[PDB]
Amino acid sequence: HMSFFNKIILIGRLVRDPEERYTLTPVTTFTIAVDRTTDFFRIVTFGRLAEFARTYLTKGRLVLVEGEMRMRRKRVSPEVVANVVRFMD
Amino acid sequence: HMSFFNKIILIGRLVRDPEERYTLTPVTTFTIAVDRTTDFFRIVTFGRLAEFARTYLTKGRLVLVEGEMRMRRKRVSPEVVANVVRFMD
Repeated sequence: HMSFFNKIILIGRLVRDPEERYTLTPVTTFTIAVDRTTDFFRIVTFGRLAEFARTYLTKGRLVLVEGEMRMRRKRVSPEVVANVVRFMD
Repeated sequence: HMSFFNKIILIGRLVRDPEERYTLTPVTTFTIAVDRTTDFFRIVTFGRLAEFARTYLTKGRLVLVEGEMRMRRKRVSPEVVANVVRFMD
């Protein structure tokens, strides 16, 4: 329950290699190019998905990303907290 | 065809009344509160949907928004170009 919903699904290329970035643990970020001019999206992954991201994802590679569109303030910064990342190619 | 994909689906309240804003024609914008802290999203509508938006949408009202997440630069500004807006309440 809640009464709200936030879902984003993107398919794009990785335009550069993922950054592994362990918190407190594992966080991997990468930005994908989702062309329509292009839209660029910062993707964030956590835990095993962060782990999967860093040890398998590389630039150019085409991925599906499923997650939430975070509008994080305070100066509003848009990131996708991914719950799913699959290779497409 | 293309090889890319960009889909966003949000359900949130309108936190203020829509702005009708005719181009060249009809464009209506509004921002929804999609709480998880909240994420705020600028929604853009065009044509009959802009028309529908302005003449039917008001603050507080809970809507589904389906569309695309635009990352428009150049200083990157996130808007949802909606293809669908339904009342939920």
